[PDB]
Amino acid sequence: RCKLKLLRMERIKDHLLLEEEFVSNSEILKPFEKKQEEEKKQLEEIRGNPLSIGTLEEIIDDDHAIVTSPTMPDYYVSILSFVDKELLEPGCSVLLHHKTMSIVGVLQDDADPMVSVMKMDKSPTESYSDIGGLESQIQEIKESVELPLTHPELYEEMGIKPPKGVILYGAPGTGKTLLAKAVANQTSATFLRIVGSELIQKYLGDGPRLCRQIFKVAGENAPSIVFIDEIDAIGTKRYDSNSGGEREIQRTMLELLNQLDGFDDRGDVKVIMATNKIETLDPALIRPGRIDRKILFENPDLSTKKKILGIHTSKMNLSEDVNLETLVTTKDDLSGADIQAMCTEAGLLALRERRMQVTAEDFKQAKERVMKNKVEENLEGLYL
Amino acid sequence: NDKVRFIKDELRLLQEPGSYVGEVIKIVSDKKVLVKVQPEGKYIVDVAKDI
Amino acid sequence: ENDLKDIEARIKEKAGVKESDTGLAPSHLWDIMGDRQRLGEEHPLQVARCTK
Ligand SMILES: Nc1ncnc2c1ncn2[C@@H]1O[C@H](COP(=O)(O)OP(=O)(O)OP(=O)(O)O)[C@@H](O)[C@H]1O
Ligand SMILES: [Mg+2]
Repeated sequence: RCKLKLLRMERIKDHLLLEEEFVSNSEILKPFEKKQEEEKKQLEEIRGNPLSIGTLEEIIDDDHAIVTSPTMPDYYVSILSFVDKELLEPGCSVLLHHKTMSIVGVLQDDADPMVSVMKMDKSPTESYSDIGGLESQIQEIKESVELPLTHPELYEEMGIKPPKGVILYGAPGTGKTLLAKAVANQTSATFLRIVGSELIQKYLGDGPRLCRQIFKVAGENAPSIVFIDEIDAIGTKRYDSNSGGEREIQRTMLELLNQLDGFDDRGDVKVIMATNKIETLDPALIRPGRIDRKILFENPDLSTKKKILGIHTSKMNLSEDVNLETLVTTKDDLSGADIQAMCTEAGLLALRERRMQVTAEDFKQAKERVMKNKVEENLEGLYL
Repeated sequence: NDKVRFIKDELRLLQEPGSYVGEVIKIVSDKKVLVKVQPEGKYIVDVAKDI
Repeated sequence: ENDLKDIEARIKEKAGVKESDTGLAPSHLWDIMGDRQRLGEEHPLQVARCTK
């Protein structure tokens, strides 16, 4: 707390920006200047009234093109050609003229709802060291993901190509998921995130087109980091066996090889893969130079858990009663998602009370519920 | 008189060129609207003075 | 804090956005004989295919 003054200060910078912006738009945006008036005039004189969306199939280098409209009929259209002869390419949306169809203009951009799944609006409210602990196997993910974006200068002293690629692997719950989302808050470059259960589809032929796409968008914006979460999901998830099966899975893998490195020479696509089925992947996937430093994660050790548990209980109410050290004693090489589920379930004990204090009793009780999960899908009791 | 001059006026009113239903996909800040006509495709077209 | 969230939305909304409809600065006159490609058709064409 005690940050009220700085938030008011930020707010105050916001008041001033909203104000001057608004008045500037209002009436002193003066379009009584001829370089505004005369440019729009004779621009609208060739520009429509109905603007007849078309789809450009291909161009001809005689100032013509063949469009196919979604309404139906094709047309062999001219081009007014103050629009830069060579700036438009197959797949463009073009403005045709309501009279003789000429390319009045060209729309710069258009998008799909299938790339909406890919792209993101988010801005995580967690930044790194809410991944506090495991703090030397995270120098392998911020020296080959973060750093060459931040400094290419270091890799120029040595020269040769800079890093490319990582595969994260280890036990589930050991932070793989949050590692990827934590470098993306630092770097502030286009963060794509795609689940591997959407790369597996119940329809064929569109599988490869999806996988081919991710990196083509990704190269198109000059920096991007593509998180493929769960590439362990490509051999264990499958729908029907007559449009899924071996075939679907083989093709998509094949596509990814060309995309990941292949012959495309696409833009920067730093890749992050989470997996714990690394032996269901190709040898041309886990091939070096697409994985450069690969990171192994195992369960923390006793003193590492102390780092983990203190991160989690800072958000909570505390007392002098609370003792973190004896919660550590009980657990023995377990995940940090287990530790994280004790602190989440400790406030569920406080919720149950409707008492806003968190005490050593609440942490020990949820410890027992957490250990109830581990050994009661077990039915041996003692190792038979 | 109110009655007979309402009929005579409705004869004009009923005569149309066709007036459609569209739906706005998105605007563009040239003061134009991309409208997908529900049966038909998309056309960027200007707007009236009442909107 | 809620005032911070509101004012960012308001600044963006009032400022407005822009989406280019391509032109070229090395062009400012095109309609001296652009209207011959326009308005007085010379002509754009329905594309077909020979079958016989
Ligand atoms: N080493 C750690 N340091 C700090 N926090 C941790 C650590 N390990 C786990 N956590 C906490 O536990 C969380 C739950 O982790 P997450 O769901 O990201 O784990 P995971 O390993 O990605 O799980 P899965 O095995 O299902 O893929 C994180 O969101 C994180 O805050
Ligand atoms: Mg995960």
